[PDB]
Amino acid sequence: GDRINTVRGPITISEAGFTLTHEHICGSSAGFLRAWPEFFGSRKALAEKAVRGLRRARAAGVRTIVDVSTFDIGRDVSLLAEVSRAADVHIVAATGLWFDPPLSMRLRSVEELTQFFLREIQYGIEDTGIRAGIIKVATTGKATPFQELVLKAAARASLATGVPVTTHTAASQRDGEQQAAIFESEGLSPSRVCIGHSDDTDDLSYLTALAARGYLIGLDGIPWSAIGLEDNASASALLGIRSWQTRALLIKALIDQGYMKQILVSNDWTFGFSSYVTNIMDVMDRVNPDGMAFIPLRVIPFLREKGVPQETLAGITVTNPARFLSPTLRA
Amino acid sequence: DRINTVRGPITISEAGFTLTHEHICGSSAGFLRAWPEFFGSRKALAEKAVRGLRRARAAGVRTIVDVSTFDIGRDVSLLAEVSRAADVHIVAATGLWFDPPLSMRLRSVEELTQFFLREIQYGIEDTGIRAGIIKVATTGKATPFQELVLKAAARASLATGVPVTTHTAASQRDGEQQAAIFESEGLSPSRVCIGHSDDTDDLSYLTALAARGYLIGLDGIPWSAIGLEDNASASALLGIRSWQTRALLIKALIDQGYMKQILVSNDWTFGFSSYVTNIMDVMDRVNPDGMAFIPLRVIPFLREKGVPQETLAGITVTNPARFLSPTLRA
Ligand SMILES: CCOP(=O)(Cc1ccc(C)cc1)OCC
Ligand SMILES: CCOP(=O)(Cc1ccc(C)cc1)OCC
Ligand SMILES: CC(C)OP(C)(=O)OC(C)C
Ligand SMILES: CC(C)OP(C)(=O)OC(C)C
Ligand SMILES: [Zn+2]
Ligand SMILES: [Zn+2]
Ligand SMILES: [Zn+2]
Ligand SMILES: [Zn+2]
Repeated sequence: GDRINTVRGPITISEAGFTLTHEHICGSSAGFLRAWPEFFGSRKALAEKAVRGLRRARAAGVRTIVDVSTFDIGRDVSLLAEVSRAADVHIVAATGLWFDPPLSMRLRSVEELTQFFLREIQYGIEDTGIRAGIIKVATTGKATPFQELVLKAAARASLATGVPVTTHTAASQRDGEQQAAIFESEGLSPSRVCIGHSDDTDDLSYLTALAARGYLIGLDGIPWSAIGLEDNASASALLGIRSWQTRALLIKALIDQGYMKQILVSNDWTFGFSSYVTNIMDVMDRVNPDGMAFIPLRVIPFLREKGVPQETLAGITVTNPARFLSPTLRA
Repeated sequence: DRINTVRGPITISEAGFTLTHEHICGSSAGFLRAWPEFFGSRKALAEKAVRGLRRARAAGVRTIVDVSTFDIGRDVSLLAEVSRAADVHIVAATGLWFDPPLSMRLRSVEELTQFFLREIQYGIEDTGIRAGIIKVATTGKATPFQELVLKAAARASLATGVPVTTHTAASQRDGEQQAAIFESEGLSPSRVCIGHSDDTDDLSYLTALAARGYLIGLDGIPWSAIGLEDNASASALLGIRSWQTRALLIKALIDQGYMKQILVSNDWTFGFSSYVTNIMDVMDRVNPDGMAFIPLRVIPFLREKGVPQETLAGITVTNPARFLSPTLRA
């Protein structure tokens, strides 16, 4: 509750500083990176790409990033540790399950999944001794039975460890509502959960409803936009057609209603991406050359130029993250 | 002339008694490294594997083909380690089964071709261990992805000479569509083994494929839920046909003159996480002999039913060697 686990070890709350709460070094699949490294050029190249990108964010002031890649996202902790050490940026690793779990998981029970999540947070990931500092879960519209189980196990592990929960939603379908439901049914405090991909909807009504209950709202895909790239059906399907300004304004909307303490902002960027069409990255890097630095460089000043006081900006990027990430046990 | 094993190349003559469809562990990609305790421990699994392989060895088995693909959680390093301890040759595989992740499902036929060749020519992961066979699958009518897979499989095979082995839903006659696709890519049937064939009682479906030149895989002989019907999961997986019935299919094809087209295995495993928890315990109760089941029980049974030893020797020694030998097209 005093220290936060990173792939380099524990750090104190003050050490975290400017923190990006939903990012990825690589978006892939379990075992993929070890089996076919050439799909990304080479492991060495994915790594140099990541270090450069991370150095750039650090220059703009980023000190910590939370890589929310789960086992099924193809998380490679060794990879995380190596770029973390090289770029000198702290990286928080995750446990949980995304939406592409293999058979060996789909068949597990809630109790077995609970153990698995606990193993990762308390014992370490694989045989590295590296501990996860966050649990990631997801739904794609109406939850599946399996998904239901996932949410429950995430809640149990969190209750037992004090580590927070972060989710992937289909904002459009108001997933957040169903997720809150399950978590509360487990006794988990909304203050330990972040409902992500929220900037993906314009429904301010949905957002404040959640904000109002004590949840954290993740506005994490700021730079995601296929505007001008309407040519590409695939890019458009992923990126959406709302501009980044539209997304950034939600941030101001929430502040305005008085929810500055429940806002978490991120880019949801990546340096590699195998779980999608081939060459989607190329397209992405074209739309956002700034990568992870996009927030500090572009969103921050923009929000400033619109009436938001710097100090408020500092609380959303430093203060909220710290409070969220510190392991906290229920009274 | 030389077959690729997890310990290196071997000459055809060293293969000897070969079991063509087995598994050291039946899991998922990354699973064993992430949650070894699910199996007791990695060390425990390994030790179990070494034991049962030494027993099979005792009985005469010299080589085993582990048909575990990437998505089956194949761990080449585990394989090498137990091959070394037991002193049994193990042949590894490339290909895809029916649980591919997004990263795989989204690739093109050309991409898939590359991955399979990589595993066969360059090696598995970073180990340098080369695959000696390609495993594919269908579970009834092929999906479009599955179609691509079968195509890339056929292509990798043509370029390398390495045989192809498949999983099928025998009862749905999957073999027929697989052949159609394979033939369309130019692949010769003699390079292909249509697996799980013992899962059907339809002799006509089997003789037709044999006639065309395919190898028939009669590989789940010991799989039977007979007396375990109180267990639905178990029964769903093992079936309720007895081991004798499966074995007889072997005699049935010999009798039709296709002994040269027959391949026999157990489809056994020492670890199994892609199923209900505790299935292994059920399985080990059903077949204490493990992989030695073939030699200790099927051979003697067949001999007793009138099959000449020598014929038996052709099936377990000669057929595999021919199948396994990397064969290029004319
Ligand atoms: C064997 C995996 O460890 P374990 O069962 C018990 C365990 C937890 C933490 C440490 C430091 C050692 C051992 O993990 C807890 C869920
Ligand atoms: C995986 C990178 O190697 P490669 O492109 C070419 C390659 C094949 C074999 C050997 C021994 C070295 C290199 O793999 C074959 C498709
Ligand atoms: C793959 C897409 C469709 O979903 P997402 C945005 O959670 O992917 C992660 C890996 C960024
Ligand atoms: C339902 C699945 C588990 O069938 P199968 C027989 O191909 O599994 C292998 C890994 C033994
Ligand atoms: Zn997501
Ligand atoms: Zn993400
Ligand atoms: Zn099979
Ligand atoms: Zn099998």
